[PDB]
Amino acid sequence: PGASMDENYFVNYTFKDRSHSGRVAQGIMKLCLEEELFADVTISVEGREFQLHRLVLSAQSCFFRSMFTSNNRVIVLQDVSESVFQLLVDYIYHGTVKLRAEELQEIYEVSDMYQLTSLFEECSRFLARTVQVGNCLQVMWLADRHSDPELYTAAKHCAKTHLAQLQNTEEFLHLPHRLLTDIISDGVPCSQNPTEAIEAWINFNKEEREAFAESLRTSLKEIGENVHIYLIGKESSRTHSLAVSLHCAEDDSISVSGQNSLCHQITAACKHGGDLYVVGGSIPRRMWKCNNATVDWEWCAPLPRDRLQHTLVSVPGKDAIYSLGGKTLQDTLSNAVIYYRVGDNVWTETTQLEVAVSGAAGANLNGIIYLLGGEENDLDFFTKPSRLIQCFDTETDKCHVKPYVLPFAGRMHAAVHKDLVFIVAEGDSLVCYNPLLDSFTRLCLPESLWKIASCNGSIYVFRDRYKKGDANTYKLDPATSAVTVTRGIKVLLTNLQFVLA
Amino acid sequence: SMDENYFVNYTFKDRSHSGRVAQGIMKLCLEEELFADVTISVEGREFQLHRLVLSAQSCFFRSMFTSNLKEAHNRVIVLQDVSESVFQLLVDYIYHGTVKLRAEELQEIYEVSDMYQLTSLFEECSRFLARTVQVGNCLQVMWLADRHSDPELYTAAKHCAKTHLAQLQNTEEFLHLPHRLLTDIISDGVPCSQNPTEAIEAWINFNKEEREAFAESLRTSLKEIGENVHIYLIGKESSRTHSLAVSLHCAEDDSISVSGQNSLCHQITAACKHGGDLYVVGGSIPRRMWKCNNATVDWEWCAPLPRDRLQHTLVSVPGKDAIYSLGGKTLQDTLSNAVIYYRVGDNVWTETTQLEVAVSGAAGANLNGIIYLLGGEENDLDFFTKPSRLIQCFDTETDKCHVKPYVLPFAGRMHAAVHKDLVFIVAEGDSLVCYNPLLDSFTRLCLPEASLWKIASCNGSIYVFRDRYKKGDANTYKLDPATSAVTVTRGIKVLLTNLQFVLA
Amino acid sequence: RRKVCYYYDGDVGNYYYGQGHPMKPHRIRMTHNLLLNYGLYRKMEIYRPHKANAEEMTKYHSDDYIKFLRSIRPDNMSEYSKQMQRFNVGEDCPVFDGLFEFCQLSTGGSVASAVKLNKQQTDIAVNWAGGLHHAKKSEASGFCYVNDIVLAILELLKYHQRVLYIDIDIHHGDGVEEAFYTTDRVMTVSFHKYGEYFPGTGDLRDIGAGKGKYYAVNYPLRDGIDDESYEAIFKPVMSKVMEMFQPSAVVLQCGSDSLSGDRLGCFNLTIKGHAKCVEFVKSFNLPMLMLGGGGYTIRNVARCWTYETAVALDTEIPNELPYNDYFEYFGPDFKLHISPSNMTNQNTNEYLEKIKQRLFENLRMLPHA
Amino acid sequence: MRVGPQYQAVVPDFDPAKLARRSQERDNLGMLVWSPNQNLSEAKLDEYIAIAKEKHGYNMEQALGMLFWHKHNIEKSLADLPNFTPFPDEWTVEDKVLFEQAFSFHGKTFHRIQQMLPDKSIASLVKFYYSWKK
Ligand SMILES: O=P(O)(O)O[C@H]1[C@H](OP(=O)(O)O)[C@@H](OP(=O)(O)O)[C@H](OP(=O)(O)O)[C@@H](OP(=O)(O)O)[C@H]1OP(=O)(O)O
Ligand SMILES: Cn1nnc(-c2ccc3c(c2)[nH]c2nc(Cc4ccccc4)nc(N[C@H]4CC[C@H](N)CC4)c23)n1
Ligand SMILES: [Zn+2]
Repeated sequence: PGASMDENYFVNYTFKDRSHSGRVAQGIMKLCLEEELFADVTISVEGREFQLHRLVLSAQSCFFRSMFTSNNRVIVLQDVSESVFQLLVDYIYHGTVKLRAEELQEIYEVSDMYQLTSLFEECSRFLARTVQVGNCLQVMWLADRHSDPELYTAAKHCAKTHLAQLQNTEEFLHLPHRLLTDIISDGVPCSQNPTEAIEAWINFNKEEREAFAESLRTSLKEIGENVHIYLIGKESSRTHSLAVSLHCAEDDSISVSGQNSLCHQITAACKHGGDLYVVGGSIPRRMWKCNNATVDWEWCAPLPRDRLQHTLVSVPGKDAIYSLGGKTLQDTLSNAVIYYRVGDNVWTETTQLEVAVSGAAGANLNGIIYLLGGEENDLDFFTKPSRLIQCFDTETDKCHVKPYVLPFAGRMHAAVHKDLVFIVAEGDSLVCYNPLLDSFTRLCLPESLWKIASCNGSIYVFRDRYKKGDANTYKLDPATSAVTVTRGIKVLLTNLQFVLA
Repeated sequence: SMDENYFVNYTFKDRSHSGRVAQGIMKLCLEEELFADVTISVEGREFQLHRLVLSAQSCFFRSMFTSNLKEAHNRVIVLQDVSESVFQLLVDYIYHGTVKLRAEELQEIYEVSDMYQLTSLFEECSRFLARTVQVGNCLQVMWLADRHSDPELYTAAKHCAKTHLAQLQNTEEFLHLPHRLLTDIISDGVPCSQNPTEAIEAWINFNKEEREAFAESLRTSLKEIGENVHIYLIGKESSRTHSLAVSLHCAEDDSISVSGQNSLCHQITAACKHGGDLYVVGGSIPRRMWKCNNATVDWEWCAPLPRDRLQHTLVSVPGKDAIYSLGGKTLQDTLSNAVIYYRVGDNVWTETTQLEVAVSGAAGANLNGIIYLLGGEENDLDFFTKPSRLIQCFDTETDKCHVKPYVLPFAGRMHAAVHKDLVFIVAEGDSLVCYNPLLDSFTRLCLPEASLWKIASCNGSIYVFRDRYKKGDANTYKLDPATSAVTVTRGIKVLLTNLQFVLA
Repeated sequence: RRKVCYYYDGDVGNYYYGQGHPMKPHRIRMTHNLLLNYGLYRKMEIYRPHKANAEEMTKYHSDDYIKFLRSIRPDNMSEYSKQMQRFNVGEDCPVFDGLFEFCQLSTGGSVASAVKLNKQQTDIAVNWAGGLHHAKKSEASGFCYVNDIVLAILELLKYHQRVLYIDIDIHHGDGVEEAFYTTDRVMTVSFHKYGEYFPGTGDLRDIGAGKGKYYAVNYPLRDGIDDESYEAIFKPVMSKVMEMFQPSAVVLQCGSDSLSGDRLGCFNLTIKGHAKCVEFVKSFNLPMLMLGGGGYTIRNVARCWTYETAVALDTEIPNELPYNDYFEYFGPDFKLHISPSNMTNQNTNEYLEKIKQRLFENLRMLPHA
Repeated sequence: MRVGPQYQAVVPDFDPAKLARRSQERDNLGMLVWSPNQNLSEAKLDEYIAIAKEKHGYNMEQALGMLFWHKHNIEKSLADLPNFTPFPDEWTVEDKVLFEQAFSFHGKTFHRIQQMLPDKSIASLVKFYYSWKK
């Protein structure tokens, strides 16, 4: 794209070859590993001998560069593994490795030892995804010692909210001062009883740590449990539609808080922070603000535009609530992205979408806004069930459409889980989107459109029509697909219009 | 995939594991010359090279290194004959991927890159040698393709040697040409004015008493065709309601000739040329199309336009016998995206897949299978149309339309015409760029200002025209695209004054 | 032998639209001459239309528009440019000698035909002179200067209760639909091609407003529709409308620019299916009123309109054209019917089912009466 | 689509008892030139049509008008057919020659062609143009 004046295509020019990355990367994986010539270094690990190529290893990992270019034909590695180093070599040559949960921590430590940065980051993310309560104080120890701030934050978030049952573990009792200071100064919830944790930690050796005890009290923060799953629906006979605010507990007792019961109508609601934002009124433009503890219906600025069946997605990164897609009362599918600011109460615009969709499902991903499915316009006068994945950035304000498409289509509901985008649709088939590596998985369900909400690390899938089969509220373990059934103590709904996560 | 679960086990498909290897080899393996294990010496100078990249990129070195002879296992191998500099360029290409091909040093690279089977460089050199064969080596590159089995160059260096058979007849190289090449050059339709019968008789006259009975084998295979390579001009005389269709004939003797005029009298808008006949959309209601004939001056009738549009782009495609119409404006200042294509043998107007972003008043250039929508204007949500800068590539074999990422250096109204691989572009504020789609790069070629320019390409040279005609010098510039040698031709008795459209 | 009255004047065939113009008012004279050689006059009354006037013409159009059309002449062409450019009587509707005379002739024909129909003297009234269904209230468009079918429907409304308008013309009948877009006594059914075609109106979602809601049935199509598809789309909708609307007068605009290969035509319909459609509408023994409008290839227009006039009288006619003054004009096939062209249809079966189903849902909403 | 009293029509109201009074008051706005005769078969009409064609030059319309002028009496029509000269557009041979010259010089612009033929109105040269092109 450079309008160079020196080169003339009839005398001389520079032949910029864009295919000279595939040929070498394929020639090495075909010629260098399948039948093993050109071997010039012999690395022996735990008795078994390897023949390897200093060129690729030194061109991919800097540690081997410092190794080979220092100042014998066979070199033995002290302690890695028989299988972990096999996987590492396979990744170095090919570029595909099968990460497993059983042999993950060793791969992480070794991949950081050999400075393979991409696999190190991938292992960091995958290990951050799989820390429930059991190793949350062992993984945290392997993050402070290893200088991986993102994993350190991810293993601290899941350890702060389980401080109650984590007190009695002897690993927490043998915890040094710095990590305790960093896990306490983050806003420990109210029900986790942090002061008793402080006293019990001191009670090990109180006569030696009594003067050191008050250093943590002068730094402890307190906050109330306000992680909710907002449910909105009518009872099919009353005009007013309620806003039951569930609270997810860890003792198999999902609690129900007070209702709000606004009385006009509800369409396209959303949740951000700890309060609820709803779109309603006789003319769908006025917006109410719901407060949980102080049950009130506050007022906010109305919608500046006119749309219906649009997608409201929350962005807590910049304290803004977006709105994408919709239908403009003339059966014309619009592509207009307006956002509202919480602290300023204004309704301004951004760039527009590429292909207009209506009635989709939107999922925030801490920096990118995902338009999932819905129905897209057809030049055949009508609307067909859409299947595209539309990306809307919020930091750079750019829009682009991903090439690959969903396995199904139609109306669908989406929610996220710690990196992912969980999807359910009509004719239950739970797929697990992953945007970083662009692949799909499936999770069968025991067989009515379903809804998905995320809280407390687990996923909760709801029904639309209740009529009491078992409980109509399924808790799903996303690891082993352990579909269990919760109580649903005295939910009196009948429709479940929207479920806000 | 149902087997993999993101919380138990899955396959890590790394898409960045092509950049890291290709950069590590060009950074660590070349800037300090380590890990060398084979020494290749060509014409005295000693090189240090790595067996891995060479054996993984060119199969010839794979066969030389992994052989069974005891000569290959010696540390230093000697290449018999390539060059000193050519092998330096080849090592630079194999390691980095960027080589500076020069016109003075191309044929050597062609033969050597064919010897080492580096097929990508071989194809690029084949194209770059197909670009620069005017008349002088047109019977020396032809002999370099029949000996190497590269039919594309063999066709591009026969097309440009057939149409110059008159002057080529006297050259002694043409006289020493074997039978097969002469049979393949004559049997493809030698033009009428080239005197092919004189050429075949003069070829025999070298040794007639030995090839006399051998002569008539080719006279029974000679094909004859008349010169019909034109540059059509349309423009009204600013005072007469009839707009003529002057048909220029491009000759090689510095005498560009003018054939008979046509002078249709309704109106002219968005015309196209295909084969040897001119197509024009016109009339009081712009929907009916006339088909002009060159020799027999007649205005035949064809299938009218099925839809309503203006400022659209008529693009010719002789590959599948079709005339494409793309873009346009729709009578209420709404820019439409829809391509209807016409068949000469059926007189039918069907539809095809629509464009991605609607453009109007653009310029289209055929590329023997790809139709390029260049520039024009695109819609803006601020109720207006802004001068567009987008390069829309509309395929014609698979029927998929996609938008190329990079953009032009300028924008607005523009006119484009092709030259042997390229898409030359000119616009207001004269600045001649040279598009190239295969490797996606531009160049530039300044023009003598001392008025929108029109481009028509014929006979290998590029003729650029003016809009306003008031006689500066001749207002018809013959441009040599190699050395930017902008010359001025005659324009014998052209009576045009507006030059609405110039058709390649 | 049903009483059918016919209107024709010898002056309508002389008015000339200018050089290189699609619409030729000479076509009607050759259509009359083709009837004038088939013997169809012996079983059909022939009348002469009266020259119209101002007060019956101003019932719809504005006073200043009629004043301009009276005052226009090609002699002061470079003197009243503003009046031209405001009323859109410029390059899209060229001016000529006796433009208002043409309007008089067509208006008199159509209005007198309505006066014949409305008096229960003639059952089916045919007038190919008028039918100009593109003129709006105070501006010309689509080569149509004065909207005659609107005047005819207005005349029919003084005596009848509900009047159904049928549009087979390839263009959208926006002129008639614009005038009756609010009232509830006229249902206009128009089958028109709309991807980008003139005039660009006639969307599906425009059905009606005000008092006249769901009292305008528009129906888009796509190019190249063959005969069997057109019959399968014209039989159900018309039967449905005539079942739930129960009109007492049907004004059918028998367009002829939808045939196989006109200059502005785009469809692929033969004369046989067009005649089958009009016979279908005729088979409901309602007080009919035929109109013309459209038609841009003189041979095809003459053939189609002569076969339409034949089928309206229920008289079989020979395929071979008779001894007349137009031997070499109609050549070289010398036949009456037209073979279909090679255009490929772009309206699939599923699209047609969907559009018919949508129209059925729209028509189910008609109030019970 | 526009909505407003400046675009739509002012529909008249319906009165069920007013149809008969309004119907019988309006005039028959047209003059009759032909009507079918049931007692008059096709054979003698076909004969009389060629009779009017070959010796006197009557066309279809003028010959059929005379039948109704005498109330479908063929004998009286034969009696009075020579007494009425079927006045045509008197295109003399010179008129054809200058029309030929004017069409070649100027083309389809009949307003200019009127200049070399000032005695003929445009509605008359268009008819001769369409008759000549045969
Ligand atoms: O004399 P006009 O009524 O103005 O019409 C003529 C005539 O067409 P019609 O038969 O439709 O009247 C010509 O037809 P022919 O006499 O040759 O059969 C036709 O010529 P084409 O056959 O080439 O269509 C010509 O068209 P053009 O002016 O493009 O030559 C067209 O003239 P208009 O365009 O002025 O109607
Ligand atoms: C019964 N009937 N059937 N078809 C038509 C009909 C009538 C007119 C046109 C037409 C079809 N197609 C056309 N295409 C164009 C090209 C164009 C496209 C986009 C933007 C601008 C122009 N311009 C037309 N008219 C111009 C427009 C300005 C106005 N002052 C009159 C002159 C017409 N009438
Ligand atoms: Zn029409």
